[PDB]
Amino acid sequence: EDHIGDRRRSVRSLLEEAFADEMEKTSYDVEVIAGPVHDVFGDAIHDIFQKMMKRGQAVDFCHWVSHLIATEIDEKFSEVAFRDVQYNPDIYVTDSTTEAKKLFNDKIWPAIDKILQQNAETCPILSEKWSGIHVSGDQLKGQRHKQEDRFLAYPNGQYMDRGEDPISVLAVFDGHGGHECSQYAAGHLWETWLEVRKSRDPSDSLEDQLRKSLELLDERMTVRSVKECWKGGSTAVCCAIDMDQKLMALAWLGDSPGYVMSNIEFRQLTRGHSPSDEREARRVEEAGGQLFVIGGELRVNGVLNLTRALGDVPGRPMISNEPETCQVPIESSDYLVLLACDGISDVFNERDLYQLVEAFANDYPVEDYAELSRFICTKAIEAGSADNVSVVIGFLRPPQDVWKLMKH
Ligand SMILES: [Mg+2]
Ligand SMILES: [Mg+2]
Repeated sequence: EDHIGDRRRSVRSLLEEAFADEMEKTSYDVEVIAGPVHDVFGDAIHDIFQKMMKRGQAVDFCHWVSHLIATEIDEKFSEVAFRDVQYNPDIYVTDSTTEAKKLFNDKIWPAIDKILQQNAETCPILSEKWSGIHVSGDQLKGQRHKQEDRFLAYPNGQYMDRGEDPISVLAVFDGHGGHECSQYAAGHLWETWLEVRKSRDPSDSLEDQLRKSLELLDERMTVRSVKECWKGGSTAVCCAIDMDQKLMALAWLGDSPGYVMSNIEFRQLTRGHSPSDEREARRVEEAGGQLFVIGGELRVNGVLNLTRALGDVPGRPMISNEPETCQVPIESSDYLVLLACDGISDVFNERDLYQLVEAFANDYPVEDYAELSRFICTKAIEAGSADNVSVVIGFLRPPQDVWKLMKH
């Protein structure tokens, strides 16, 4: 109503588009290793999310609907309530999770099918209204064999667990040596974030809460990484935005950057954990590592061009898992936050990014704002980036304000 783009649309409208092929089959009368129990639900949500993004929906709807679908499957089809299992550091059960994972795959359409059979008059889910800041998120594989980046863009808790928490959380995770760590981070950050929010002391700043959620995420990831012998790791850059308090926190491990765009420029908020940074080099040396130039750049023990990461258990202590953080007041002249992987910053500097937003806002109408992140990814590949590329954007001021700002 007073909304723009897909935020104008009803749940039914969005589902019927996403599952148009399945509805058509119905109309034609067609009958259309093992992880731990404590990870099943979040694992399922991430798998559903990836499938929903392939069906062409906006990232925020994909987050919301993935939790809905997983919840519906868990309630209607699963013997075990995986959504109610709490992580316990001394418990790790793998009993029948293989069957469970298959269930969360097979029952996606059945879950949605049953919802679409109902009427909004007696089905509350169909009346959902969309809250929170506007976001944009997407990625491209680029000149790579696998997509090892993951990302999150939650306007607030409505899109995580369909609850009431008002804080937005955005993230990008750039995996190396596999996608297991970045996939895990994407599957479970919402869980550790909401756990921290629920248990927070009054003395915990937003910055502390965000840091704690990443510490807890790495703790859970570490257990599974060791049990399954994962070899790789992931960067993280995460942002929590509290619009009421006019505060934004960032936490990062590695070289995926975060920026704020004001009326005049993009400004980088993160400080890359690369061996060329004298501070990081000292941390590596103190941890017993060495820095060698192998190929064209400085690498820790000749392998990693990063000094901090999620996962990388085999690389500890030379590679640190300690997040760096900051907290920044949000001023009235701050327009958007943008998080990306290094695939973007390899080719674009701050001025390039500003000019890309400027170009998009002059070439496309505001109703297409959700496509801005994909635009930047596509432009990065055109500019010769040779990596996976991912971008998430949070609109601190509404898309209308950004378009007004940029209009020639
Ligand atoms: Mg990578
Ligand atoms: Mg990368």
